[PDB]
Amino acid sequence: ISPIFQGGSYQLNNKSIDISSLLLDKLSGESQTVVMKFKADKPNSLQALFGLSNSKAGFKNNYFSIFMRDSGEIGVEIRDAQKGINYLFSRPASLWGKHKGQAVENTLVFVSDSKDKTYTMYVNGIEVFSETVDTFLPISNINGIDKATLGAVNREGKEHYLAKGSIDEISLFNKAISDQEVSTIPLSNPFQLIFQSGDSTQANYFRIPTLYTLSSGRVLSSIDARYGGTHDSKSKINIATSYSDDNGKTWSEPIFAMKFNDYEEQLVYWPRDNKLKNSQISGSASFIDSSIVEDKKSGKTILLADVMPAGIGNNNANKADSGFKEINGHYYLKLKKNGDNDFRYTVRENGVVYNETTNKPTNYTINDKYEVLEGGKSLTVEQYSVDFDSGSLRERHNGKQVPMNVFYKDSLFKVTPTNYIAMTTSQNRGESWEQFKLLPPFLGEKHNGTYLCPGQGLALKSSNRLIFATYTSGELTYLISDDSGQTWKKSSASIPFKNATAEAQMVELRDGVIRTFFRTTTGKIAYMTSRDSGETWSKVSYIDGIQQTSYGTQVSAIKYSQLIDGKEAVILSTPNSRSGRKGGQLVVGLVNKEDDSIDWKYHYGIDLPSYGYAYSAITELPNHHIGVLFEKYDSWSRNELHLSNVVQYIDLEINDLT
Repeated sequence: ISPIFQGGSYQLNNKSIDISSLLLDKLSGESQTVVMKFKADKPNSLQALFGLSNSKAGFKNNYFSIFMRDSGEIGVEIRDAQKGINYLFSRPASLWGKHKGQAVENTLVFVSDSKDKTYTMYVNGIEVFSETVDTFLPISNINGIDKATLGAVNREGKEHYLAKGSIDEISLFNKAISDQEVSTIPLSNPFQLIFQSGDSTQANYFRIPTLYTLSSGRVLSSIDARYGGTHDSKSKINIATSYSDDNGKTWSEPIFAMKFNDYEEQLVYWPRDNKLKNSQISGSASFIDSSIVEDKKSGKTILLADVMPAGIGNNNANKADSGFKEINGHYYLKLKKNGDNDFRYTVRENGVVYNETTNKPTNYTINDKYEVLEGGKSLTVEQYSVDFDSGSLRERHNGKQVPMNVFYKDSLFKVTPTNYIAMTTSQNRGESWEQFKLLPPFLGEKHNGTYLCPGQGLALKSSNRLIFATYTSGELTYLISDDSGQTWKKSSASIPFKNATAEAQMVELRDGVIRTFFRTTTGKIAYMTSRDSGETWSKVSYIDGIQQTSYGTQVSAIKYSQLIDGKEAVILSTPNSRSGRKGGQLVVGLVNKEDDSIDWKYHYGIDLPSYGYAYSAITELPNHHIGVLFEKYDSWSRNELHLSNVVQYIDLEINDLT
């Protein structure tokens, strides 16, 4: 179909543009599509890009609009007072503002489909909403429409929602164009997607990105594939990975690094309304918060993540139990059998389930997948699926049998309901992953697992030492392995915070000198230093010059391989805002060789101060560019839950930052 209207290079400077003569008599039929390429790097708080309205006195509620907010939210209003219809559809965090010093051309496609009674919005090739209604209102059939407007809506002769921005191209069609046709519209995106809705994971949500450049030049990414909306555990969440062999230009179809199968892998549109948005999958085991490192000795890639048994998360995990029993200097996973009111069993060498009351072994064994065997035969459980067909969340058996796992709700033998850390390895740089193993407890029998710091582990340059940061109440607990992750020890470092979410990432400033940057509850990023390869740790200092909220946000950090201004450089990635998870920046610091102090000299704004930026991953690509994979939304805001395709990847050069 040809457009009935096409126009371009409109400048919106707080003054609307009338296109009524050009457009209104071209409108026909009850289905329409609007395609609009626009820039808005200095938006007003609330502004309309396009309006169709009845401008006459007494008809102020008869209009259609496409609007945005300076938070990056996009939406439409479709209103007719005589028909008794007032629709408002929107989604937060749907826009880009600037990239590399230049306003981004956003490509918006809005489809108004009378036959399917559905309104669908795409921005930058991402479907941000699709809503079906019982009573359809064609945007062309609003009673008394007499104005078509760019950069405002004319209501009763006055300009409402005045815009600052530009519309480089706008087209309208008297047809609801198909999803196929939409996908052929050229985009001008500053970002790409690695993980996305409808991919191999079948998770509709993604959180907690990581990146790591392997010695072969392959760039590996891990992520939480989150199924029950964006909620932290308790939920259903798997850990997925993808890699790039061309410096981040293209990425492999994702595979799982860690997965559970007690619940179906379902792509679900999680409700965003206030009544149901806290709906949470409550019977599923999950993984959460992954971290990756490469081992020089074995050549293996190592991935760690937290593990949550069925229905467990931070909120309800037993704080005073590691889930292990010490039996002469060795720790064994405890198990509770169906019917018991105590944990009367342990898992021993070769997976033999032992009875503790009698110190007898049983006829049960645990395989390498943590699955229950009886007499060597696989036991099974029935899988669950979730649905909202009743109008609220239901989790119901689905007729499919899967192997019985000790982390499952329905298992004959069940682990302690607390958090664990697991490890898996890959011998083919992310093409496949081994079955995970649990790490032992590090803080004793009666302390829950520490929490893994997401992102990267650290492989020291001059040895085979591997370090993963974790945190718990009152300290960072570094996990150290010198034998390819076969065995681990802890190195504890006190921090002046009780129950902080002290997410920490490390850089090696020089040989054996590690600086750890971490989240706090003070509004400043903190740091500490080791000069003995992680054995001992300095007191805590704070960075002034970067602001975080009271609750804080993960910070990612790398040591750049090249000198900047003749100095060694560290790059940090974090929101810079005392108010919310927004105003993303890369901050380049130069190391003072005399004392290892860091002068934070350059700040690069990843997008507008008001646009969302939360957890992030950064890596130096093999070509010395910087790859950034990040949550482009406010992941703390209870208004921005359950958004799809907000974890996004960009490529930057040092020259862009400085």
